[PDB]
Amino acid sequence: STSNGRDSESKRLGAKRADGQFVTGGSILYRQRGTKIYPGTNVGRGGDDTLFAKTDGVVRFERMGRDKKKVSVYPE
Amino acid sequence: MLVPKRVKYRREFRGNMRGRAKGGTEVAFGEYGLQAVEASWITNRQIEAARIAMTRYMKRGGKVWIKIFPHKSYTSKPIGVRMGKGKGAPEGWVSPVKRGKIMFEIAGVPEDVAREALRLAAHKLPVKTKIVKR
Amino acid sequence: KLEITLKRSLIGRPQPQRKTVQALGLGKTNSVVVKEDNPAIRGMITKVSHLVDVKE
RNA sequence: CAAGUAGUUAGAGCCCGUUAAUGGGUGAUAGCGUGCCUUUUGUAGAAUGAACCGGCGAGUUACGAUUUGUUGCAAGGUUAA
RNA sequence: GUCAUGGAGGUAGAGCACUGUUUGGACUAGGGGCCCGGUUACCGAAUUCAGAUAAACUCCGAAUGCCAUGUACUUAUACUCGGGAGUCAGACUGCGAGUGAUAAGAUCCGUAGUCGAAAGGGAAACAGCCCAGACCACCAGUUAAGGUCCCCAAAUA
RNA sequence: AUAGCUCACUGGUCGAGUGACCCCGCGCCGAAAAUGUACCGGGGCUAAACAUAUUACCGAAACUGUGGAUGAACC
RNA sequence: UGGGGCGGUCGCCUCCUAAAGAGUAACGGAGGCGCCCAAAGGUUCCCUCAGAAUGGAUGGAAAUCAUUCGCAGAGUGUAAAGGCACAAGGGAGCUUGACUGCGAGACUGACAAGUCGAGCAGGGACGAAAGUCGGGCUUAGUGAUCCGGUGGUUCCGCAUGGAAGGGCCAUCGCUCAACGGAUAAAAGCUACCCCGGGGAUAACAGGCUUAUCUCCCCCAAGAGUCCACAUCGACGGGGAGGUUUGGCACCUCGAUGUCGGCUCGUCGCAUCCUGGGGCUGUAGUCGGUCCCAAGGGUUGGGCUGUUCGCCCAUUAAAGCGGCACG
RNA sequence: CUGGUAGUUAUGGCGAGAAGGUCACACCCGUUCCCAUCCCGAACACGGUAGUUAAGCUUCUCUGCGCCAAUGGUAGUUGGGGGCUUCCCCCUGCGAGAGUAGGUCGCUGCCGGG
Ligand SMILES: [Mg+2]
Ligand SMILES: [Mg+2]
Ligand SMILES: [Mg+2]
Ligand SMILES: [Mg+2]
Ligand SMILES: [Mg+2]
Ligand SMILES: [Mg+2]
Ligand SMILES: [Mg+2]
Ligand SMILES: [Mg+2]
Ligand SMILES: [Mg+2]
Ligand SMILES: [Mg+2]
Ligand SMILES: [Mg+2]
Ligand SMILES: [Mg+2]
Ligand SMILES: [Mg+2]
Ligand SMILES: [Mg+2]
Ligand SMILES: [Mg+2]
Ligand SMILES: [Mg+2]
Ligand SMILES: [Mg+2]
Ligand SMILES: [Mg+2]
Ligand SMILES: [Mg+2]
Ligand SMILES: [Mg+2]
Ligand SMILES: [Mg+2]
Ligand SMILES: [Mg+2]
Ligand SMILES: [Mg+2]
Ligand SMILES: [Mg+2]
Ligand SMILES: [Mg+2]
Ligand SMILES: [Mg+2]
Ligand SMILES: [Mg+2]
Ligand SMILES: [Mg+2]
Ligand SMILES: [Mg+2]
Ligand SMILES: [Mg+2]
Ligand SMILES: [Mg+2]
Ligand SMILES: [Mg+2]
Ligand SMILES: [Mg+2]
Ligand SMILES: [Mg+2]
Ligand SMILES: [Mg+2]
Ligand SMILES: [Mg+2]
Ligand SMILES: [Mg+2]
Ligand SMILES: [Mg+2]
Ligand SMILES: [Mg+2]
Ligand SMILES: [Mg+2]
Ligand SMILES: [Mg+2]
Ligand SMILES: [Mg+2]
Ligand SMILES: [Mg+2]
Ligand SMILES: [Mg+2]
Ligand SMILES: [Mg+2]
Ligand SMILES: [Mg+2]
Ligand SMILES: [Mg+2]
Ligand SMILES: [Mg+2]
Ligand SMILES: [Mg+2]
Ligand SMILES: [Mg+2]
Ligand SMILES: [Mg+2]
Ligand SMILES: [Mg+2]
Ligand SMILES: [Mg+2]
Ligand SMILES: [Mg+2]
Ligand SMILES: [Mg+2]
Ligand SMILES: [Mg+2]
Ligand SMILES: [Mg+2]
Ligand SMILES: [Mg+2]
Ligand SMILES: [Mg+2]
Ligand SMILES: [Mg+2]
Ligand SMILES: [Mg+2]
Ligand SMILES: [Mg+2]
Ligand SMILES: [Mg+2]
Ligand SMILES: [Mg+2]
Ligand SMILES: [Mg+2]
Ligand SMILES: [Mg+2]
Ligand SMILES: [Mg+2]
Repeated sequence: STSNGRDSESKRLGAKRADGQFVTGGSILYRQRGTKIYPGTNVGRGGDDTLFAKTDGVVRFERMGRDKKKVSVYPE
Repeated sequence: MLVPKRVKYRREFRGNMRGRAKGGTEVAFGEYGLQAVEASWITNRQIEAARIAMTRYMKRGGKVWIKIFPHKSYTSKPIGVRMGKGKGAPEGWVSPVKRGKIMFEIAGVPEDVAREALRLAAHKLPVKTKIVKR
Repeated sequence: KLEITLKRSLIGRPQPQRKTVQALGLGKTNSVVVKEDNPAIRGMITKVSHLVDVKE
């Protein structure tokens, strides 16, 4: 009876900083499997595909061509 | 009786029947229709009975269209069984029909026999209906 | 200027309702305040328009 | 001739006279009103306890720790046997 | 709290562009027969025309909710350190789902309210429904839900 | 079966409306249980029911009026 | 744990539920893990899949070549999701960064733990250079402390010199899988049972529900020699009742006595008899079916604890149900 | 006018038709040399200009495929209020998907030659 019943635990993926927020260097901006958001300017892609800020600045969620997105950090 | 040849998943949610019919509100193939006025589940047994009654009256003249199919399956539990310990075993197939949906069409027969055949069929279904033209 | 009177009770109302009324400056029932005619004030009023009476 | 957790609010009639003040006793009639405790999501509860009255009957002391208040001295303070 | 601005996120809805399920028509490459390879409809895979369906489908996609910026207008908290707790049996009602039989005053989650810990007025009586929050005194007034023939205050409007 | 009635139809009397069909509002039947009317609280109601519109009044420990008590914040 | 037992499960990963941020339960719906690779890792250079159509064959539908169409219909060690054709997919050359000491700042989070990380120093691999490299397209592939074993060590060493023994760094020994692990070490019967509690939780009865059950209807193919509706009525559809088998766990565990029979009844009508009627496939006698009707009536025995049921002999008849199965 | 090199969601792509040139760029000719093919000077690399715009390229025309895209209405829905509650209705604000009017055979920057 009930051969099911197992599930993993949630990994708290998503966006950790908002557009237009001042951000300190080295802080995570988006946790995600694969590449839903590409790294833009002054951000880098981590080992498990997270995006982090490589310098202090203001977060900007921008758009590449038709069906892709990217996030970048601009010094004030 | 109409039953799907294969299913990806054996068990399914029951769903709901809010709102008007998404599509099929207008008769397209034949020139007489049997339109649902309210929402209800239609099983394949009722569809078979209605089709048999509709066809027998016309003396197998004209043509019949069935505009619904029992995609969804429903489960049930035996008597004397408590709540819990999994889901039941599937028993039948249903087609959730929303109001405004046309589910039967007839062509090739005059007014009188078409109207009477639709009236005969409508008494086998658990949903209030009405007869429409094209 | 415009006049705000709280005519309905707050018992049974969701939290945003109460927070908006409490931010408008209204206390007990049948209480009156006088504000200005900003877009922000009217934005508050349209949210709790069923609890309040507006006058100039 | 009356359907009552026994009271409370309104109230005539009759009888009194105080720590003297918009006083005392009883109350025809009218409105409203399902005891106390415990345990519970929830008890008038057809869940528990108590017949009634009286006496007795449950967070204390010693030695350590920590924090607040007060007093003395202050880069010092303080003795134990 | 609201306003203006900028974002991330695929629900409701819709749609068939992928994946499953599926109806009618033409052609079906064929299989089996009636046969002398034809007749094929007894089934016909691919293609195409049209019409449907989906919690574990998506070419699309809201309302709300969420994260920020502000110098905008209101409004009174928020945070850190330390002393003291109690709580870890919840209930029903509205809405969104699962299990159940689209049963239960059922069970298990999300969201709001009330009870719990809340008296007062209305539902005859009535924890959870509607109105509304009791500092005390008054033989004063205006209203809420609900009402105005008699019990029973107010329209035989 | 032939029978009896009689249809389609015609000829007359007659003198003005007569047919089906669709939609909406309110009603009727379908309608059965155990102590006693017992599925308006009662009496009772043909409005004292229902629909739309209007105006008065009643109605809470709510809000106000008068007099007292008290907590916090700030002067 | 929709009472306990029997059955199943206990830690980790992926999807739906999950209500467009994160999170979110059920003995809800589906699957995987307790590894593998010395290249299936690093770097430099290069290129592109599945399938179909035609051409010939040993060889056929499918083996290997040739031309065309071909946005991914392939592949990506392995389950699913997210992603990837500027490859993260496929070949070749050289190699071991599958490095040592670290780490501003963040995510997750009760704690213990878990995750990402620019950049700094030492010393390298590939590359002309820019530059990339602290394992694998990304997320599972793993368990604390205590105690022992092995290697190293400008640490201590109970009068002094040594030693025994310890400390520090690196690493090994768990299906401690009941996977935050009670111990180095552990199964059953109780009807002879006892104490503390609970209506937080079951057996009877009540309550809610009505799947099932009893009863009543709708449509009408048909049977009835013809004739759907005298009488039955298939395939389907709609309700009432609260007598059955169930579901739930709301009152009762500081006690609400259980089946059958006896005594005594009372109520409902869905009427067994008697009374009054309509239709008949009602000649008469006898019947069938429906309608009004609760006034009275409704047997004695054999078998079984039996309710029930079968049987014997009667009768106008030998009704069905409720009342804590009165 | 052309060659080279960037930005911009295809309004920029795909397809069909026409024209032009060794000034540039191409196709082209050859393998001694640097270099290369699991074989092949096909490609990569090197060395030259006999021939030709047939192809790339460049320019010009289109709506055939594709892509973009209104207005109006509708579905849905935050807040408030009611029913006969598998669900439905009313008021206010927001407001899609499909369909369509229509647009599109690109638009900008720098360098060198002509
Ligand atoms: Mg997960
Ligand atoms: Mg990596
Ligand atoms: Mg890794
Ligand atoms: Mg009397
Ligand atoms: Mg008397
Ligand atoms: Mg007195
Ligand atoms: Mg409590
Ligand atoms: Mg209880
Ligand atoms: Mg009593
Ligand atoms: Mg007790
Ligand atoms: Mg007692
Ligand atoms: Mg103590
Ligand atoms: Mg001091
Ligand atoms: Mg949908
Ligand atoms: Mg504190
Ligand atoms: Mg807990
Ligand atoms: Mg709990
Ligand atoms: Mg709860
Ligand atoms: Mg549901
Ligand atoms: Mg419920
Ligand atoms: Mg409950
Ligand atoms: Mg409260
Ligand atoms: Mg109250
Ligand atoms: Mg009350
Ligand atoms: Mg009531
Ligand atoms: Mg009352
Ligand atoms: Mg108060
Ligand atoms: Mg008044
Ligand atoms: Mg009676
Ligand atoms: Mg007050
Ligand atoms: Mg005062
Ligand atoms: Mg979410
Ligand atoms: Mg959400
Ligand atoms: Mg398993
Ligand atoms: Mg690989
Ligand atoms: Mg590769
Ligand atoms: Mg680094
Ligand atoms: Mg170095
Ligand atoms: Mg280095
Ligand atoms: Mg070198
Ligand atoms: Mg130990
Ligand atoms: Mg020594
Ligand atoms: Mg296992
Ligand atoms: Mg854990
Ligand atoms: Mg030992
Ligand atoms: Mg005991
Ligand atoms: Mg209970
Ligand atoms: Mg038992
Ligand atoms: Mg018992
Ligand atoms: Mg029971
Ligand atoms: Mg009882
Ligand atoms: Mg029922
Ligand atoms: Mg017949
Ligand atoms: Mg039947
Ligand atoms: Mg029962
Ligand atoms: Mg419960
Ligand atoms: Mg008991
Ligand atoms: Mg007792
Ligand atoms: Mg009767
Ligand atoms: Mg009779
Ligand atoms: Mg008779
Ligand atoms: Mg009787
Ligand atoms: Mg004998
Ligand atoms: Mg009886
Ligand atoms: Mg009894
Ligand atoms: Mg009994
Ligand atoms: Mg649009």
